[PDB]
Amino acid sequence: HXQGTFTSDLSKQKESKAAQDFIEWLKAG
Amino acid sequence: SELDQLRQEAEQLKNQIRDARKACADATLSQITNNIDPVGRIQMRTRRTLRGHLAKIYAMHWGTDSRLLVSASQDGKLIIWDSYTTNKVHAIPLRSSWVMTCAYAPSGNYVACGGLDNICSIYNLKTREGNVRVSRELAGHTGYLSCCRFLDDNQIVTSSGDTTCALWDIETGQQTTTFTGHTGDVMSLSLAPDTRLFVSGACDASAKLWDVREGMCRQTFTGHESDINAICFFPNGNAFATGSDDATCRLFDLRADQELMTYSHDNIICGITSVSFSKSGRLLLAGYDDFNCNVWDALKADRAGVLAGHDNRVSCLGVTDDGMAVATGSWDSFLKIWN
Amino acid sequence: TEDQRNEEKAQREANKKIEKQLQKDKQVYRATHRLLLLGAGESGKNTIVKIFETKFQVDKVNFHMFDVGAQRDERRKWIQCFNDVTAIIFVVASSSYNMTNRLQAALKLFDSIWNNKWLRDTSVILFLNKQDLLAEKVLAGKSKIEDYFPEFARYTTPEDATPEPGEDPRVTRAKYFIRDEFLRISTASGDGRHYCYPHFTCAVDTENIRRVFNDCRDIIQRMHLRQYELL
Amino acid sequence: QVMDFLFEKWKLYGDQCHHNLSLLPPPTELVCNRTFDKYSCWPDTPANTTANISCPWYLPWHHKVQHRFVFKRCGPDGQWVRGPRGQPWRDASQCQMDGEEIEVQKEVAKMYSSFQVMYTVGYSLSLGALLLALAILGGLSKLHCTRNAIHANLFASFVLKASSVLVIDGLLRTRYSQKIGDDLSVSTWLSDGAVAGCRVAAVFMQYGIVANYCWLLVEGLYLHNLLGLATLPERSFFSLYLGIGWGAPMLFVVPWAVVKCLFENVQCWTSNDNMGFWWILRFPVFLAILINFFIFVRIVQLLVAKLRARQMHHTDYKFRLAKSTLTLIPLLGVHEVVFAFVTDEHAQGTLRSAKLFFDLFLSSFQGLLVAVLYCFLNKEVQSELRRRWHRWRLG
Amino acid sequence: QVQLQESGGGLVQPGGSLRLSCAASGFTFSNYKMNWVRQAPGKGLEWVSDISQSGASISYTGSVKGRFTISRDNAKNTLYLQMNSLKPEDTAVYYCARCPAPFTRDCFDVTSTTYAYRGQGTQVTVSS
Amino acid sequence: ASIAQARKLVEQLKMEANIDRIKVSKAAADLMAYCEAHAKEDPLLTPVPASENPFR
Ligand SMILES: *C(=O)CC[C@H](NC(=O)CCCCCCCCCCCCCCC)C(=O)O
Repeated sequence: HXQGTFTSDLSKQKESKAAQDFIEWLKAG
Repeated sequence: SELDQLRQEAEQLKNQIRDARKACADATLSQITNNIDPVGRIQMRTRRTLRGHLAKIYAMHWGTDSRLLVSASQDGKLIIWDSYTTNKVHAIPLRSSWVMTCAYAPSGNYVACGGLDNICSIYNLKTREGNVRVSRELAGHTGYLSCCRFLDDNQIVTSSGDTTCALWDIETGQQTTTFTGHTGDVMSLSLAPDTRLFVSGACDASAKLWDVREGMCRQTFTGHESDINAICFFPNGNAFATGSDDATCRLFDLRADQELMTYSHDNIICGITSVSFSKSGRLLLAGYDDFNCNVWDALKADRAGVLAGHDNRVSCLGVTDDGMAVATGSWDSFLKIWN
Repeated sequence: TEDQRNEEKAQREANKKIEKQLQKDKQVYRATHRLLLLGAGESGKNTIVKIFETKFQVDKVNFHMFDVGAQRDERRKWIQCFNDVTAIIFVVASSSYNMTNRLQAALKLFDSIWNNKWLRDTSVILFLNKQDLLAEKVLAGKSKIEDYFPEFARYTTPEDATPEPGEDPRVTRAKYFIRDEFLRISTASGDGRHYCYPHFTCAVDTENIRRVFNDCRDIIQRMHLRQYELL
Repeated sequence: QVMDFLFEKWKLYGDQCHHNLSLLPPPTELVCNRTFDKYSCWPDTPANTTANISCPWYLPWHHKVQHRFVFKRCGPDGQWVRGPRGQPWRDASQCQMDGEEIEVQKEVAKMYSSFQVMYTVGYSLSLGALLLALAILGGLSKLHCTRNAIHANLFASFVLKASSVLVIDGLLRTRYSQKIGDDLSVSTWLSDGAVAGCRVAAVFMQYGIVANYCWLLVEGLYLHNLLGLATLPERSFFSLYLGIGWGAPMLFVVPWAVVKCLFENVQCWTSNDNMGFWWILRFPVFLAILINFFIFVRIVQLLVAKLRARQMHHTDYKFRLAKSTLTLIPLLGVHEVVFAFVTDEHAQGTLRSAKLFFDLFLSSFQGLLVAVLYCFLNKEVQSELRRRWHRWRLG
Repeated sequence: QVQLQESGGGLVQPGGSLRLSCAASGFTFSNYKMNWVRQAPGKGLEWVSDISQSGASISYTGSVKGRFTISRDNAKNTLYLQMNSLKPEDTAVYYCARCPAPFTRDCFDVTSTTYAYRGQGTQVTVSS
Repeated sequence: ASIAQARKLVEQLKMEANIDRIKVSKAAADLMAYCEAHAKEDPLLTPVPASENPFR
C-alpha cells in the first residue's frame, strides 16, 4: 500500500495549502 | 513353378479389366453436367452445441427419426443426445474405454459400440427395468473394430482391423458369413438403402463391394493412392463416395466399375476423416484433417462451402435421414449441428 | 397441454442426473494417468506388476497401463487413439536379436512414433530392458554390436556418465551408445512439445514404478509450466 | 485536520476579543474608539502607542512565531491607514509564515504534481488495455478455463483499482480547487458538504487496493498448488479462489471503515493519521507480499532444475530463458524491494520520495505489463486470433 | 492401382556391383518417402535404407552404411539403389517400399506380414 | 501356400471381368444428375423458412 501513502500525503498537501489560502483571504477580506 | 506364373494370371486379368472400364469411359461427368446451374454460395451456422463429453469424440450416428443421435468418445461414455432440445437421455458407461465406432438401430431400439477390445457390444434401450444394459457381446474378430451398422433388430454387419468384415446374428451370437478378401485394415462401411449389398473401404486404396446374400465380393474399385478412411452411398444406391488420406475424395459407380469424379484441391494437403451425402445427393459433405470440414458439390467438384468451428480434428460427420440437419463431431468433445 | 410441461420437467430431471454423473466421473477421469505400453516383442513386460488392460497405484496416484498385445503388427491406425495419453512407455529389448537386428527395428519404430503428426504432444518413456544380457553378448563374440553399427568403434563413454559399481567398462559403453542413438533421434526433430526419458531397467520392480511415477510428475509439471508460457 | 481545527479558532478568538471589547470604550473620538478588524480583534491601541502588542495567537502554530509583534497606529483622530484602492492595509508581514517552508512547499508540490501526472498516465494507459484484454478473453474459445478465469478475474481487480484511484483523486482535486475566497465558499466547503461521496469513494478505493493484492496472492497460490501435485487437479476449487480474492479483502477493509467512521473521522478519509489504524489495511498487504515472494523463489528453484535437466545441447543458453521467465513471473510481487523495511513510518527525507516514486510507477504500469504479457504475447491467443480472422477473411 | 516393380538383381560375384531399379506407377512419386526393405531367407524383414521426398534426408542401416547408396529421380518416377562390394551374408530378397502418408516425416512400413504398398521384390544371391 | 493365395486373386479377377459396364455417360448425368428432380425437398439446397424448421 504505496498508493495509499501517496494519497495520504497529497491529502495533507491540498489541505494545508488550502489552510494558508483560507487565511490569506481572511487577512485581506 | 506356380507362384511365378500365378502373378501373370492376375496381371493378364488386371489389364483386361482395365481395358473394359476404360473402354466404356467415353465422357466424364463434368462435361455431362457443365450445363447444370451451380449451387452457388452456401452458408451454414452452428445451431446447437453438445458439450457433454470429456475425451475426444471419435464416432456418432443419427437416428432414423432425425431427432436422437448417439455419440462415442474415448472416455468410455456412449451419450444419446437430443437434437431438438439439447438434452442427454442416456449417458451409458462402457467397459472398454477405447471405443472406435457406434451405431443406432433403424427401429430406435438398440445401439452398438466397439473399439480396441475386439468386441461389438450391443445395448438394449427398451429394458422393462428401465436402466439400459448390454444384451449381447459379439466377439469373433482378431483386429480392432472400426465401424458397425445395423441391418435390422436381428443382424448387424461389422468391419474389423483383421481385413475381414463379418455379418453377425444377435439371436445366436456367431458370424453368419465372412467377407474375406481385403489385404489391409478395414476402416468404414456403409449399407445401401435397399439393404441387399454394401461397400467397404480398407487401407489398401480399394473399396470392395460385397453381397450379404451370397457372402462374396462382386466388384472391387481401385483409384485412391492411399488408405481409405470413410465411405458412404449416394441416395439412389447406384454410387458411393470414398474419402482417403491422400486429400482426395472420389465418387464411384457400381454399374461402370470406374471412378467418375475427383474432389481434389491444391490448398488441401491433409486426408479426409469422414464423408456423407446430403438428402438429394447434390451436396457432398466431407470432414478433413485441417480442423474444418468442407462441403463439396457432387457434380461440379467445387467448394460450395466450408464449415469451420471445430478446434481439433473432426472424426465423424452424419446427415439426417430427412436431410434437415447435419452434425459434426470432432476431437474436442463437441458436437456441432448445422442447418 | 400440461403434458408438455411435465415431459419437459422429466427430461430436465434426466439431464440433471446425467450432468451429476458426468461431473462425478469427470472428477476421477482427470486424476488417473493413462500409459500406453508397447514393445518390439520378447522383452519381459510381465515383471512390471511382479484381455490386456491392467492398472496399479503408487503414492495415491492411479495409473492405467494399456497393453496392446492382442492387435496386429500394423500400428499406423490404432495408435492414433493414444494421443491423449500422458506418456507412451516404450520398452525396448536390446538383447533379443539372437533369434534379425531388432535394435534397428526398434529405432525406426521410435522414430516413427516421435515424428507422428498426432503424437507430437505425447512424451515417451524409454526402458533399456534386458540390460544384464548385454554382458554375455560381447564376451562370446558370436555377434558384435560394432558389426551392426560402424559408429561404435569411434565411440567414447561420456564423461558425465556414471559407471555402475561392478560393470565392465564395455557394457557401460555399449548401453550408453544405444541410449544415445535413441536420444539422437529424439532431439533431431522438434522436441519443444514432448521429451524422452531414457532409463535402464533393473532386476527389481519396486524402483521401476517409482521411475514411471516420477517421470509422469515431471511431464505434468512441464505441461503446466508450458501453459504459463514459462518454458 | 488542520482545516477544521482552524475554523474553530477563527470563532474562538473572534469572541474572546468581543468580550475584551466589552468592558472597554474610554475615549472615542479624541483617541480611536473600539473597532473590530474582521479576522482579528484586539483592544484598540491608542494614538501612536508602543507596538509591544504581539500579533494574535490565532494561527495554531504560533508557538514558533511568538517573539515578533504587530504595529498599529491611530493616526487621524484615531484612524488606520488606507491603501491602493482605499483598502485598510496592515504591515503584519513579520507575524506571517516563513518563506523558507513556502519554498519547500512549492517544491514538494511540483514533485507531487509530476508523480500524479505520471501515475495517472500509467493507470489510464493500463486501464484501457485491461478492458481490451477482458473483452477479448471473455468472448472467445478459451472463455472458461481454470487458469484463464483467474487471469480474467485479476484483470478485473486491476480495472477496479485503477478506476478506484482515478476517481478518488478526482474528488480530491475538485474538492480543493474550487474558488474558496468568498466567505460562504470557504466556510461551507471545509465543513460537512459532499463528504459523503468522498468518504464512500475512499472505502471503495481501499477495497480495491487490497483486492488487487489478494488476487495477486491467489494467482500465486494457484500456480504453487498446481505444481506440487503429480496429477491434474480433480477439483478446480474455483469457489475457494473467488473467496480468497474478492471476499477476503472485506474481512480487512470493513474494520477499517468502521474504525474511521467511529473513532477518527476526518474530512475525507484519504488523510491517514493514527498509523495503528492503517496497519489494518497493510497487514494483508505484507502477508500477501511475503507469502507470495516465498513461492516466487520456490518456483524459480525448480524452474532452474527443469532448464538444466535436459536440452543441454545449448550449454549456457538457459541464461536468456531463465531471465525472460523471471521477468515475466513478477506479475505478482515486486514491492518487496522498497517495501518491508521502509514503512510509512520511519521513512523521511528523499528516501520516502524515492520509495513513493518507485512503487507508484510499478503499481501504475503493473496492469499494463500484466495485460500485455498475458493477453497479447501468449502464443495461444495469437494463434486463435489468427484463426478467427482467417475464417472471416475467407469468402 | 499402386504398382511397385523391382527390376534388376540376379546372380553376382561377392564384391560386385548391382543397380536395383524400382518402377512406380499409380501415385505422385514426389509426395512419398520411399524406403528399401530386404528379407534374408531364415528370418524376418529388416529396413535397409530410405530417402526423403526431395532426396535431402538420406539414412542407411549400420550394417550396410557406406557400402550402399540410394538415389531417387522424381521426374522419372523411379527409385535407384546401387550395390557396391557385396558380402556373402547379403543374400536376401529386396522389396521397394513406400510410406502410407504423403507429406509426412514418420511412417510405419517396416511391417513384414501384409503391407499393401510394397512390390513383389527381387531376390538376389551371392556367388560361391 | 502360394497357390492358396493365388487362386483367391485369379478367381476374383474372373468375377471382376464378367460385370457389364453400362458406359459412363449412361451412369453419369443420366442417373446422378437425373436424381435432381427431388432436389426441391432437400433442406440444404433451398434454405427452408424458419417457421417450419425444427432447429431455429
Ligand atoms: C489538486 O487540486 C489538483 C491536482 C492536479 N493534477 C493533475 O493535473 C495531474 C492529473 C493527471 C493529468 C491527466 C493525465 C491523463 C493521462 C492520459 C494518458 C492516456 C494514455 C496515453 C496513451 C494514448 C494538478 O493540477 O496538479
